[PDB]
Amino acid sequence: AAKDVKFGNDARVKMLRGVNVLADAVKVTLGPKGRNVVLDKSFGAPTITKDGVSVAREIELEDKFENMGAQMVKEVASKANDAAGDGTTTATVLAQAIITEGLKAVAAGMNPMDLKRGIDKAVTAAVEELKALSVPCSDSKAIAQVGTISANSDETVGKLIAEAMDKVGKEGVITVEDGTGLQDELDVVEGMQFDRGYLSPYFINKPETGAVELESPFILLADKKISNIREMLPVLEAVAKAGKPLLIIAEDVEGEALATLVVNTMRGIVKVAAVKAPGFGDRRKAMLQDIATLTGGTVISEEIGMELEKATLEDLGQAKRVVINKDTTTIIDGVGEEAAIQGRVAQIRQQIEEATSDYDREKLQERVAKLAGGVAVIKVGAATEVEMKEKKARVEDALHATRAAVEEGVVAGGGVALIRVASKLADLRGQNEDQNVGIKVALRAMEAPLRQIVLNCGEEPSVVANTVKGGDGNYGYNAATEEYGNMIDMGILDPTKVTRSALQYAASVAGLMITTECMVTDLP
Amino acid sequence: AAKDVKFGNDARVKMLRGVNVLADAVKVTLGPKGRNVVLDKSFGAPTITKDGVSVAREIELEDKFENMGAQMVKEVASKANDAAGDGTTTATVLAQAIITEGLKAVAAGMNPMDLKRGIDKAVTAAVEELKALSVPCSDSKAIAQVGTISANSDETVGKLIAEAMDKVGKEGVITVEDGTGLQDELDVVEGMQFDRGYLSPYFINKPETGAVELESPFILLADKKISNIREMLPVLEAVAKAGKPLLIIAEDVEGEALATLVVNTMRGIVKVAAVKAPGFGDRRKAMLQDIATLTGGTVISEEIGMELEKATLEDLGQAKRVVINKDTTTIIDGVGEEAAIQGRVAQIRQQIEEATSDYDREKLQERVAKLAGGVAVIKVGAATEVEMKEKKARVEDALHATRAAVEEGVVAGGGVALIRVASKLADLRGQNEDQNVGIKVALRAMEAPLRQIVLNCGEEPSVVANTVKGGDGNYGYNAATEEYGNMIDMGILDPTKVTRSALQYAASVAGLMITTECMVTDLP
Amino acid sequence: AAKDVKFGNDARVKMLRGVNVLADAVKVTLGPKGRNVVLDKSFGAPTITKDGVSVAREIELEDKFENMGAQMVKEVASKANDAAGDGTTTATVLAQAIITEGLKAVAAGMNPMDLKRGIDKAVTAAVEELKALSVPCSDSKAIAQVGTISANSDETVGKLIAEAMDKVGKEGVITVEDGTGLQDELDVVEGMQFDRGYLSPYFINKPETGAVELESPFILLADKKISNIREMLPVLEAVAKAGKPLLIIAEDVEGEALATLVVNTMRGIVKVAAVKAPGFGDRRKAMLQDIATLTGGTVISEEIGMELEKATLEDLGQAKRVVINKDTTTIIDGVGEEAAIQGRVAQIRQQIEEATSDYDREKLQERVAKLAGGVAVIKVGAATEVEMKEKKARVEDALHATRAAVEEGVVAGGGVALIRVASKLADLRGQNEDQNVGIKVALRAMEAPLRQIVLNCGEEPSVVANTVKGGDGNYGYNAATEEYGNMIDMGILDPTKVTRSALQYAASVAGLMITTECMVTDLP
Ligand SMILES: Nc1ncnc2c1ncn2[C@@H]1O[C@H](COP(=O)(O)OP(=O)(O)OP(=O)(O)O)[C@@H](O)[C@H]1O
Ligand SMILES: Nc1ncnc2c1ncn2[C@@H]1O[C@H](COP(=O)(O)OP(=O)(O)OP(=O)(O)O)[C@@H](O)[C@H]1O
Ligand SMILES: Nc1ncnc2c1ncn2[C@@H]1O[C@H](COP(=O)(O)OP(=O)(O)OP(=O)(O)O)[C@@H](O)[C@H]1O
Ligand SMILES: [K+]
Ligand SMILES: [K+]
Ligand SMILES: [K+]
Ligand SMILES: [Mg+2]
Ligand SMILES: [Mg+2]
Ligand SMILES: [Mg+2]
Repeated sequence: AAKDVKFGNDARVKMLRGVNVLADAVKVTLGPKGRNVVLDKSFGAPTITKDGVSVAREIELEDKFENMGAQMVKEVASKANDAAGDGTTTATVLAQAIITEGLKAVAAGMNPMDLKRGIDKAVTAAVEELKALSVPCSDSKAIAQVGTISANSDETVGKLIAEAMDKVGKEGVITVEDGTGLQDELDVVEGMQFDRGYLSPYFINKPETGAVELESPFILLADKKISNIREMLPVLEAVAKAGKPLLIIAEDVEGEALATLVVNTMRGIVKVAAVKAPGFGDRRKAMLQDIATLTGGTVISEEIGMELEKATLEDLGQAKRVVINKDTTTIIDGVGEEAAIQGRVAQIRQQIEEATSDYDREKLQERVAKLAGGVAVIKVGAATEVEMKEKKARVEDALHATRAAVEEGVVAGGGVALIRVASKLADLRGQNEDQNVGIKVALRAMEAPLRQIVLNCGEEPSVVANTVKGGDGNYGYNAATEEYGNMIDMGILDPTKVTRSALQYAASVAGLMITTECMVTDLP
Repeated sequence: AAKDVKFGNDARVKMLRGVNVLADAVKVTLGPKGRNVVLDKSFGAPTITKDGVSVAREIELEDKFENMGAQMVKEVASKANDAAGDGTTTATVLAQAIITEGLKAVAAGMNPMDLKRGIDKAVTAAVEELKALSVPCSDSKAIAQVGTISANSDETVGKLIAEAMDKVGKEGVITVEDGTGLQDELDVVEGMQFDRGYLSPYFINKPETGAVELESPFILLADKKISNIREMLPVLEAVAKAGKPLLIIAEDVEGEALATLVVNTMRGIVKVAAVKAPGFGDRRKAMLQDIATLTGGTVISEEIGMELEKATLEDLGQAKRVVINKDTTTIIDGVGEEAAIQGRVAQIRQQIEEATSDYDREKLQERVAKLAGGVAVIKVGAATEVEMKEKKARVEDALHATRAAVEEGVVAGGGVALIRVASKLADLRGQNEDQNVGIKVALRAMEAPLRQIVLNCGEEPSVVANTVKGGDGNYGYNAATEEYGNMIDMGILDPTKVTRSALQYAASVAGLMITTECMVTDLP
Repeated sequence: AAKDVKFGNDARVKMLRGVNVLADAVKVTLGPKGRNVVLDKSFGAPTITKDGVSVAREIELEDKFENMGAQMVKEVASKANDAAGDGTTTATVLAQAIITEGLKAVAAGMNPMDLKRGIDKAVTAAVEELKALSVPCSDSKAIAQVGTISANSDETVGKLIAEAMDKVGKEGVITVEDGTGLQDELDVVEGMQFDRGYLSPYFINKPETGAVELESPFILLADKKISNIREMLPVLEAVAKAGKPLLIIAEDVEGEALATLVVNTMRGIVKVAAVKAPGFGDRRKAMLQDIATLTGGTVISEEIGMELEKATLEDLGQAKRVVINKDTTTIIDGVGEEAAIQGRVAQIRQQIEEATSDYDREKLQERVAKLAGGVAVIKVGAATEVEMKEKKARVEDALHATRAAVEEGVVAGGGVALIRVASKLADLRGQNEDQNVGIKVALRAMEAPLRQIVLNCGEEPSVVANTVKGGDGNYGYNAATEEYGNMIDMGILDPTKVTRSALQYAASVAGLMITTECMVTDLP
């Protein structure tokens, strides 16, 4: 279609105005005294959120050039959310400050490319300084503090996330889901448990609980669908001779084979239960091999070479306990070699490193959590769905922040880390004066998060920023209590990964944005 | 016509928005780093001004409630200009700050009447504290500093005004008018000189200069129009017998009498000049009596009792020198009793105290300046008419500020005096908590002038305000040099009358404005 | 009415856009290769002009803020036209360059007041440097060159103006009026000649020419209206006894006195002519006294003291020749004392110095030209009225430029003088860096006239400006021939007053304009 074209100051002013609209919508949420934003939904009730990425995503402007600026700056929050799952508001505030100061420098006649180069150099040095300033976050107290800060000073969320991390260890997988009550609950499942119930309700050994309970049972892992009993007959004879129970994880058991297994279960000759193999094609075999390694057994398939008829007792896996319910099956203390389990876990880790998808890598992380460590589910407790959504967003932010803190350490919160980093970079210089001004605007923008936090408290950002800059180390401003002190001591910890990602993404987008001389958009 | 009626928060928000429009237009001019405002004129070129009263006068808003707020707050600048001729921008900034904080308090549910009472109490205490803090401004250096500060750091204007004040003394009258050259000129006329030229060009004793020059002449003061020579004949005979020149200040000389005076002037029998009596009905007699007192003579009139025929040499006044030009007549060193001159000056001062009009009181002040002291005219030098208007406005501001400083003393400039006064009133309390909040909002608004001055410099108002508050006495912030120091030492002096008037008028208007619950205006 | 208020960058951009509209309309006329502008007239034919003041006056913009900028910058051209009668386009180009560079500096964050101070300091130093660089323009060749350059390389206009200046001398008065033919004519009248014809056609001594010619006649100067012959009778008897002719310059001769003068003229007893006294009340007496001084006579009036009855031959004036036509009367070689004539001329010069009106001062300048020197009229020759208007404007520009060159000297034309002055001011510095930038923008704007002259030629302004700057002295660029050389040698002379006035007025308006932060205008 026909295009509206704007140049120089007018285009830059409109882009800055759109950026300011989005950033003003987002910055009101920053900090302990940050407020909430209501986002209208065409289908459903409005959403109340403190997450700056949601606010940024909902922002779209009528003016095409202002909307261009808003959409360009929305990428900062989107990338911060995709990478660190937190710091999106800080990223947006940083991007807005960089854009404002860089456009001021451009209006002063300096070369925008050199300003962008100076910003990039300052941010690279800043990332190095943040890495130097980061301290490890390994104790449960620090993890709880990080979760509490990320959950908007919600101590319960931080304590729950720290407890979940302790229960599931380093290799465990933690997810957040909706709850039914008003209180947040933590459900931790250890060892292996897959969402595959019994193939027949008649298998239930314990009627009062409706769950098959097998003590020290054999494990028959079949990678092929089973419909007849001829293939499985010798295994059943061997199991009955042994006298121990049997659990058959198969692709599908149905028809005559299921029926005769049921009759044999009541007749007491063999206490046998059958469950479906978890997963689907090209992934079900992986879980079957994982269960075989955990239980010290072997998978029966056409591709591997042997058939179910020739399966023996040594072929079958071994486990201390097995519990089957209507939906899930749990194998407790599988009798398998620890070295093989560790090797398979390392192989899955290597595939995760080779993985290029978030969903896939999460699936193999869950597989690792089943093989070693545990799986935790945090059920968010709330009275209404709007409160559920807000609290779940905060809990997800806290979970992401705790993971980032465990991975890359922690720094002083409340924008103090960026203050200290910018103070450490006062002597940084570029190739020319324009690059020096770019470095200076990056350093000044590094103070924007603390200033916005203070402004959201109703205090004077300049006075508090000067007081924090006059301090050293982890000295800073507790905005919740409006008091100065050591941010590590008061538990205001920011994940180093979150701060670094916010700075990097804001810098990239804003440095590209300050170099713009012409905008081309659709005519109104 | 039909009326739009608004209540409570909506009306107050619209009023505050209009106030903010006017105050934002006006505050950009505040301080040494204040900028200029262009005001469009329907007939003529646009006017560039730094005077906040002009900007406030030009402001009128489309929205009727916003316009109501703007018009109400315009009264602050108008009253400051009418009273002190300076501080209108400071008055407007103070009024805006009081309105903003008082509306914040009203939105918090406190009684607006009690807030207004607290504001009034705080401002009364503030005026008392300003009176206590004021130091006399009598030396020429302090007067020049006040004029320089009021003229936007124009040292030449301050020095010129100090020189004019020194030349014309305490009782002299100084006016400002347009000039012809590019430089500001000072024209000081001492003793008595009235804008009445000779009644005939033939009276000129000195053709090379075109001015009658009479050395030790007699003075004939006639309060009646003269057309014949019979009434004036014996006076002419006595003057010719004496041999000294004669100057006739009359209501009007014309016809035969003027002709025979002309012939006698060339014939050398009597060197006589005739001029019109300055002023008009009920005021010309006053100037005639003033000249009679100065020259030790008597006025001839029908009402007093004697006629011109019976006038003698003792009736005539005496002066050392008389110079008549085409437009003005000057009497130098009139031979009159000093005690009578002082008594007449005191009588005119008493009438000035009894006077209730600015134009009238200025007229008798000019009469006093003719009788004693001098009259100074400052011709503003500029290249163009727009520059002439701007510089003349600045020079008028400096003249008003110097007069106010002479009258009521000086305090630290740059909003420092209000800072110190507000600090001295921290313990002030009202009858109830709402009055205490009113006192607090008045004290906080007292910091608005310094904060706006700093903001106009591009610096951080909060940091500089805190630094100034941490100081004591005349410690403050030179915004021109952006350095801290003693404002009296650096010559940043504010007239105490100007600061007090700004505070009082802002307080009155803003305290009345924060009490408004309903607005009634015309429908759009 | 309701007001539209704009702030900062938006207001400044609109003001600059309006300034650019006016300056783009005006700059196309600059220089020898400047084109013409057509200005529409509501009543009458369109006007084709090269004068930048006319173009600036006709400019008015729909957008109120753009119109504000245009009206403000129009003052530069108006003031240059009022002061020097030339250089209005140069003044406008200078003002536009200063505004553009100063707004660039303001957008860079420097203090506009300090930029204005730096501009003013640079322009004061520039005026001093122009005074130093100026050389006197006294020879007829230089005057003709100045007139030719000012008349857009019209050699005939320059030669005619030089001839008029030579004929009327220093004290003569030159005016420009419409002609009847296609060629420019010069009519020079020496001695005294006033536009007052004979009071009766019967006075004509020479019927073939219709003009009274009196050889060595007496001069009777009467300041009163004459209607009877009794008052004038003894003068007539004395004149008839002497036998020489008589010319009566009177307020009015009519009725019986005129009739008997007519009869006596034909009867040959006395060859007498009567003319009306030139001028009106309070000015006719001045011309009568001038004629009396020139002819060595005395004016008869009631105020002076003597009557027409007592007038004698010695009272009457004397002249060598008198020529009366239907409209004008000329007195050739009046027999009067040279010292008295010089004294009266000096007195009129003193009144001119005391005069404060252009029309009045021109009237007394014409009186001086009648008393001493001569009066020249340049009748502009053109085929049509549009060509007449254009050529008359050019001739008026040339006359003003020649007067300015005679008064204050000449400098190198084509913007070279401003180039050299700016080069001489490279070391000039202000109090702070912002004042230094103001000085720099003034110096850069000093190159705008030459650059615009070159651009109007279709050449590269930057290359030619660099070449001229690389030269020294009067080296520069002849744009008419597009060749480099000595501008004085090629006759491209600019009056120093014109260049200085253009720079000063442009500087004042533009320095005030760059300090503007807010504009208030009427809503659309
Ligand atoms: N009590 C506190 N005192 C000072 N700063 C605090 C306090 N609590 C949290 N902060 C700071 O507030 C910031 C976190 O604010 P917030 O969670 O609103 O935004 P975010 O992390 O940038 O983004 P998101 O909207 O994605 O959660 C961090 O810089 C953190 O250090
Ligand atoms: N160099 C300076 N440093 C600090 N403050 C200064 C300086 N020069 C002037 N001021 C302050 O600026 C104020 C005067 O500013 P300005 O003249 O713009 O406004 P005003 O007096 O309120 O009103 P008006 O518009 O009627 O002149 C005073 O408070 C004065 O003390
Ligand atoms: N042949 C030439 N070569 C170079 N410069 C020239 C030449 N002739 C004239 N100029 C220059 O052109 C300028 C005069 O141009 P112009 O008459 O169009 O404008 P102006 O004097 O600024 O204003 P106005 O419109 O009032 O006449 C002067 O600077 C003069 O020196
Ligand atoms: K947030
Ligand atoms: K002001
Ligand atoms: K021109
Ligand atoms: Mg967060
Ligand atoms: Mg002032
Ligand atoms: Mg010209």
